[PDB]
Amino acid sequence: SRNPIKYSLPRLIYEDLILPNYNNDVDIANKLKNVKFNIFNPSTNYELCLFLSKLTGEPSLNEFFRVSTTPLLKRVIERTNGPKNTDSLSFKTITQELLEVTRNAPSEGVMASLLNVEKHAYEREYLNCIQRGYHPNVSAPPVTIEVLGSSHVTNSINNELFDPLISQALSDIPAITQYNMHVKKGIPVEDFPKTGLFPEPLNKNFSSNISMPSMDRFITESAKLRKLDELLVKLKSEGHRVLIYFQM
Amino acid sequence: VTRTAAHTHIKGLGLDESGVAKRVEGGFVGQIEAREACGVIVDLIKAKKMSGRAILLAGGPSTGKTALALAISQELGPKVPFCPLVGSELYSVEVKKTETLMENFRRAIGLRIKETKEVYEGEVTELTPEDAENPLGGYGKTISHVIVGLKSAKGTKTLRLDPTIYESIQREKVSIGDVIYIEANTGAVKRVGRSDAYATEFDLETEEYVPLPKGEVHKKKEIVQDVTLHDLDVANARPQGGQDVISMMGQLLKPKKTEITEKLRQEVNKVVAKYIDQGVAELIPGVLFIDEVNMLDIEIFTYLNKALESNIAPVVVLASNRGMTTVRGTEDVISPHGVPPDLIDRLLIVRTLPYDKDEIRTIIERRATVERLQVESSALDLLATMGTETSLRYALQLLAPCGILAQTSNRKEIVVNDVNEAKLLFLDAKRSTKILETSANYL
Amino acid sequence: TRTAAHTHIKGLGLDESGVAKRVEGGFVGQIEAREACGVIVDLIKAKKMSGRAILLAGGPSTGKTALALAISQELGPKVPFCPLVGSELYSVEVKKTETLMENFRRAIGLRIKETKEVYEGEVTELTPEDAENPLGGYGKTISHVIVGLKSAKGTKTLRLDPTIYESIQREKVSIGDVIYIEANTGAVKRVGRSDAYATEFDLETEEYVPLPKGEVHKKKEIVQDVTLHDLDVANARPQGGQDVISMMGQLLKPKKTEITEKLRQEVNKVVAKYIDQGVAELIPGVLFIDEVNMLDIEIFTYLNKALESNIAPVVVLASNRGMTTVRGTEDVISPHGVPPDLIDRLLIVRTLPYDKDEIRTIIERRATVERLQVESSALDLLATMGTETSLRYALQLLAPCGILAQTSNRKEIVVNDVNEAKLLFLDAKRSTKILETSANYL
Amino acid sequence: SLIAAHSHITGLGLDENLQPRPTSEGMVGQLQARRAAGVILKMVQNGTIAGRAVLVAGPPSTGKTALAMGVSQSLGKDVPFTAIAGSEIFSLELSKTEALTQAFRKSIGIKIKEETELIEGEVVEIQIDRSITGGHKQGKLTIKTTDMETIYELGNKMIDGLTKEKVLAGDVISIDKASGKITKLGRSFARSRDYDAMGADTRFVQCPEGELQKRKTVVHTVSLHEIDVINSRTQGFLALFTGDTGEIRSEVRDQINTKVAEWKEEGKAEIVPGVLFIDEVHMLDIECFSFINRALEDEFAPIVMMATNRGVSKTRGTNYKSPHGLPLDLLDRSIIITTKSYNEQEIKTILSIRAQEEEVELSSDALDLLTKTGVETSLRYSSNLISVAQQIAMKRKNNTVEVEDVKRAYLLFLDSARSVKYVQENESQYIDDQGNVQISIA
Ligand SMILES: Nc1ncnc2c1ncn2[C@@H]1O[C@H](COP(=O)(O)OP(=O)(O)O)[C@@H](O)[C@H]1O
Ligand SMILES: Nc1ncnc2c1ncn2[C@@H]1O[C@H](COP(=O)(O)OP(=O)(O)O)[C@@H](O)[C@H]1O
Ligand SMILES: Nc1ncnc2c1ncn2[C@@H]1O[C@H](COP(=O)(O)OP(=O)(O)O)[C@@H](O)[C@H]1O
Repeated sequence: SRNPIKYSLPRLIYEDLILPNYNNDVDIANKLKNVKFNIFNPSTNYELCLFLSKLTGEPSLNEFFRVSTTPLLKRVIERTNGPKNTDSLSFKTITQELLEVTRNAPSEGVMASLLNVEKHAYEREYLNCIQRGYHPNVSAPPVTIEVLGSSHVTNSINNELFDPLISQALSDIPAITQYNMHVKKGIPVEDFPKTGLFPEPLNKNFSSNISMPSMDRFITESAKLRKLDELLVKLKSEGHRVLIYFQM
Repeated sequence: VTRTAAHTHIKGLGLDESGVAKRVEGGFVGQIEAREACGVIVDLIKAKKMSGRAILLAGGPSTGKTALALAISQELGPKVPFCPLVGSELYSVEVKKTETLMENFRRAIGLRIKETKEVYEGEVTELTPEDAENPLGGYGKTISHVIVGLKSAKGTKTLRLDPTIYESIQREKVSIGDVIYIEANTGAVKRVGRSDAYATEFDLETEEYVPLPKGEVHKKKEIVQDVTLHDLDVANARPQGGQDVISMMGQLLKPKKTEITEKLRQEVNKVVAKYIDQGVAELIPGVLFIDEVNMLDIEIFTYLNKALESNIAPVVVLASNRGMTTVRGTEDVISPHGVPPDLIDRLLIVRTLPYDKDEIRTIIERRATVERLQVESSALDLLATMGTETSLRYALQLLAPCGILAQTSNRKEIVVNDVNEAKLLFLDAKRSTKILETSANYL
Repeated sequence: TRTAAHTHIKGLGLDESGVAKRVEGGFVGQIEAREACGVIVDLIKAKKMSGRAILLAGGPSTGKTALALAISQELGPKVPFCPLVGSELYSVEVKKTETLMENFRRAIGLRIKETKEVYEGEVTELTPEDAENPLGGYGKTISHVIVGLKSAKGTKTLRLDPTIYESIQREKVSIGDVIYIEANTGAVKRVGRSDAYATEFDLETEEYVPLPKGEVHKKKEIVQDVTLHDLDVANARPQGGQDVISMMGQLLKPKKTEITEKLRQEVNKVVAKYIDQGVAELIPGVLFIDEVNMLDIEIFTYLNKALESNIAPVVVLASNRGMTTVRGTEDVISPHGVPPDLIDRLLIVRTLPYDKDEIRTIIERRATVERLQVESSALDLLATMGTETSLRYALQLLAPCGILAQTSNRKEIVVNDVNEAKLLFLDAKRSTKILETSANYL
Repeated sequence: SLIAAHSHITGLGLDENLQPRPTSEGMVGQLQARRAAGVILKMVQNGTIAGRAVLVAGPPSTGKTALAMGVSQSLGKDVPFTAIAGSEIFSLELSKTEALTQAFRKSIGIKIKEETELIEGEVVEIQIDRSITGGHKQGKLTIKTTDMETIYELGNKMIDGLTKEKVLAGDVISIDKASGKITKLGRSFARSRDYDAMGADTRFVQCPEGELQKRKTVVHTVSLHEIDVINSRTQGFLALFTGDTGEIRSEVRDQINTKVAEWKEEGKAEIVPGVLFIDEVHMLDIECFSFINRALEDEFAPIVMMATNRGVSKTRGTNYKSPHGLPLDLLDRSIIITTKSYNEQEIKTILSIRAQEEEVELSSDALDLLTKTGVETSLRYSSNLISVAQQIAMKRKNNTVEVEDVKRAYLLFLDSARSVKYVQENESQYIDDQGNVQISIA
């Protein structure tokens, strides 16, 4: 699938403004602004890193420089709940203490029922058996970019638009594939790629925007069939035998 | 039986074949010149040749300005798009009022498209993914391909996929024995349901069971779609439905209107023109009705002066009930109808006269016979006196308390004593103002 | 110790079922105002009323804020008290009506009692054993798990569900660690390692919590106090989930959002259901807004609406204005800057100004609280200064006298010290007089 | 629960022929206003028409929101009733028209019928198959009753619900098919060998007999705003409670209207109208009135009743004064109910029913003094004096409010006019409109 809108771009802008080469200093300025003059560099700002590690209680003093140099989604995906030492300025809130207890608490508990009113509202009003009402009219992919004669453009566009870490984050590995990687290749569970971060939809109806022809809309639009289905329920409940004659 | 709310006794303009307005037709009483002008612009819109043509409905309150807009909306039918609007709609807290006006301008230009679709559907028989050589190599995918065996009526196909379509396929949580629907246009798939070739009564997942799809697995079907240009602009501004990173990520951000650029509108217009020139698409211009146009300030009028000169402009209908009122956003500019003269020069003002007592009485008759109420002739004359004495809308909204006070006395007809009791219970604007003047502590 | 314009007042100081005695609790004078505050405190202690508003008024430097703080001290540290300025409602993230409703819900407290059965202690032996009939095609078909526990004068091994071993693997539990076990859920968690395993390695990140006291198995009835707004913000935001939206919103700025009435209705009905079960006890508190005259009239209208609710706590307002136009409108004259529709919904308390002897006693009490020594002549001169210029100006000019006394190596404040402090530091009237008589843009 | 202002009103106090009784259902007096409220209650209950604007006009402390609460109580359950103030429309995340459209669509209800299946039985064998990461889940459920044994197949949400509220293969459970609710009724097998890790004290219920699977038809009520937010985006069910529903597009609203009409034409769903009550509607811009003038002309519009205590005053957003604070085009399409002031007897019945509401016993002469001070001052002041007089009453250790207690409460707490008079001869101590004040007493 490709978007019909084509945003053409000259090659010269891409070679002389984005890609580093001998006649520009994109890479040198990137190193100067991200590495040498970074205020989280422990080689030049060890005091600030020690101050921040005393504050947050992080075990690694290189973590702030790692955080400030990586994008947001990559920070979200491999966020690991490492242990923090108790001799630190980081605290526990009242709300975090309510939230941490009620992770695996069952029903008929005070904290669990007081902390799960939205799921009680979900199962009270029968939200897993409601049909989808609205679907969008037009659906489109993002705008394609063509550069006439540059495979690096196509490689970068294919890398961004189809990022394997992001795509593996947004879905699951098949179970037989997980079995083949785990015990037939020796890869442990901790070094598996992160998977299943896509949110669950509300229903099975809300999982996609393609709506099948409704059988209920098929039967209810003809009133003769509506009366036939009205009488056929009590005819079947009577334990009967029925013949129907047609012409067409 | 039904529900009525100040309308739905109007079905159309009620004109003849030559455009002359009948006196009592389509639920209308009087307004012969206004209905003839509305018929003239009905033929102008149905000509589908003009852009940036605007009328202005001028008159007092309760004269039939909005009723004429619902009449032209019903006369054009549901095929031609009709966008009702109010002057307070354009003030958005997420985008400027110029962009809201342009979006409502583009939301009144419909489009009929005969679109072909490539469809792979059938019951899933096998599901075997082949793994990669180095799944932890950083780059690349976990799997190489996925073999899907699809079987429909009189056909059976074996499908070898990429990882990318399989991500959307396993996003729907399909399994063995479930019939799917692979739309090959966008890569989106739909879990149709379980098949009834296997068992039915052993499920807890409130499932639905559909038989095998008729025809072969690979299909090319024609679907007639009716979209607007604003939907195309929205779908290209916030892209969803592809099988890429941004197409996933766009469905989970919070929706928010953005200032759509003019370059995107040019590209959308270019691909729409190349759709029409291929014989595929058809352009259906419509009506943008803006009730209470005097609520707009001067900047929206200033942008309207340009937007009525654009080449894909719809037919705009404005309604106002001001005589000589200063335009909002200004202090000294005194203009008719609250509409500044630089746009009034571009308009075509249609005057709407008030009503007489007999017109009031037969309007009460039509609203009584629509609301399923039977009234006496003496109460009918009394309500005509109400309409000619206080207000037409006060006589319109006093039919239902009269009917309820008749029903609470075990009766179907409405008598003059019922109207007197409804006088004693409910007040009007004049009597409330009169009791407001001679008041102790700001009644 | 630190003192900041307060903390010499410990409650109101009323005797039993009667009047407020003269010099008790750090309060002097304002007998009827203390009586009104005491009977309001008893009304809140009755815990029967809702949506009862009281406004106390008077001139500046009279003790409205002191009376509100005495009310908060008389209620105790368990019943909630939410101090607020009227300027804080104008928030630019969320509408001010939602901010006012948030501070309405913040003054309603809950007393939740619960009994928790717990297991804790060091891990001495942990092994999951295979079943007697191992299933084919799988490795380590576990039938049950044996885990040994060890605490202070306590050692017990126990059987376990086999699914708990998966959480054991998720938690990285080995021999020598201390494990918190709750009964009805499983759900293992690790605190650290015992102190006997502290010095096994030279370099180690792992903390060494001491071995817990008491038996391995204990049942403690805990009591948790929470406000209704904490329940609202806990239920509104998503719980522990595996979606990318939840951990994305954890990392982003916690923007305030318009809490709907539906969530409040669900929280109130489940709290009412738990009250009818005898578990939770509802405690209403005090929302205190001083300088109420600076509220805009839309906030006053919502106060008119929301004072009629079933769960509105007691609202205490303070203002110092007289006939002054309400902010947000131009053509009304209203007492204390409060519109008359809201004025009809509250009870108005007067706070009378003080005299020479009350200023003397206030100055003496604030000198003794500050651990400062003052002469009687200096006390009389400070009383005359407070009468002549301002009581609060005599309050501010106590510590400079002490600093100038300790600069002269004296532990006593003398009239020369307060004369030097009067010369060095000016009041409002003398500053206005020097502003009127200068043409140098003073 | 707690005791509020409108706690004592439960209904409208009407006969079959809509004739109000002088003292019934907590309402006293106001015969024509209550008869008009019965008419508007019957016209809401009929559901024949839609979109009628109602004024409730009168002075303050008369019973306008009391009449609205009586209408809400006589409306009963299952009918939506959105009661908002005027200031909630102005928001920083929503336009005024969007907030009014949400307030309109919250008051129109959709009653949807559904066919569910209740499965109750003693479970026998639970086989749960999960992958290595724990994401993919499938399995089989074997349940039985006295007469029927039947195995099943488990979905993902079924296994997630079974993992919560731990089933131990012998506990009688009940599953709702369409609601997805898992309820463990108790334990019937009484297992002997048990791992002593849980604090399980499950009740001895019996194994159910008869049919395993039972069909049931249920009905649940949802309103149009909920379906709009649910169909708006991917995680709209969180936006139900967070209120992060920012300007839902018109395409969603018209498609939802079309789908709701399609549900009505098939007999699956029915449409119930409700009441949108806008308290203090004069606190609204002319934009809001101009939007209401057209939004009342739609099919999916509720019956709107709005209250106004204001006289001929300035409409907001304009420069002219209008009757009841509303422009004449909105006053044209509305019907006015005029509420009158009270005599001594109606105030006496109001104070008696309020004292009966707070379970406070009042003396006859004490009630006479309360009626006299509710006649000369406002009614709400004498109503609010009751609770503090009761507090002074058991502060004297007697459970009967005497004349001295209410006299002490009248002395301790002041009226509007008494506060105005007390300020007006002491204008120097209070901050005036110009900010000038005299803090020094000499
Ligand atoms: N010619 C007519 N026939 C029947 N009803 C009419 C006619 N003209 C006006 N009305 C009624 O008068 C009311 C006011 O009309 P509308 O155009 O909606 O507002 P306004 O006239 O104030 O702009 C409507 O409810 C409509 O039903
Ligand atoms: N009755 C009193 N007894 C002792 N100190 C008082 C009394 N009233 C006021 N004060 C003192 O006066 C100081 C300022 O009073 P404050 O409450 O700020 O006045 P206002 O109520 O006008 O804001 C406070 O630090 C308080 O300690
Ligand atoms: N007829 C009545 N029945 C019951 N309570 C009443 C009645 N009239 C007045 N009240 C009481 O008086 C108070 C004032 O009513 P309110 O609705 O605020 O008047 P308004 O119409 O001015 O808003 C309410 O708290 C209500 O409890």
